[PDB]
Amino acid sequence: DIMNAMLEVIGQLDIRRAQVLIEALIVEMAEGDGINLGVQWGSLESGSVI
Amino acid sequence: QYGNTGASIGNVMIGLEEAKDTTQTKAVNETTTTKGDYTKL
Repeated sequence: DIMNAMLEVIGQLDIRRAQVLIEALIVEMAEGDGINLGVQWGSLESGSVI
Repeated sequence: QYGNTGASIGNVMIGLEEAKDTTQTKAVNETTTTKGDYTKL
């Protein structure tokens, strides 16, 4: 009897395993900008600067 | 003179004097001329 029980357990734990295909998708979009403008001044004879 | 400001008049005037061209004379009649550094200014 115990044999016929454990064969019915083994029968149901022996099943095939499905297999998943995991496909990640990573999207990284960067963008940048900048505008740096300015006027400087100087006189080195008598040192005076902007 | 003030410390609030970016730079103080002392270091600026000292720097301007160090930047001037210095001359060193030895008479008897040698006279040499030399340009000063800007590193303090």
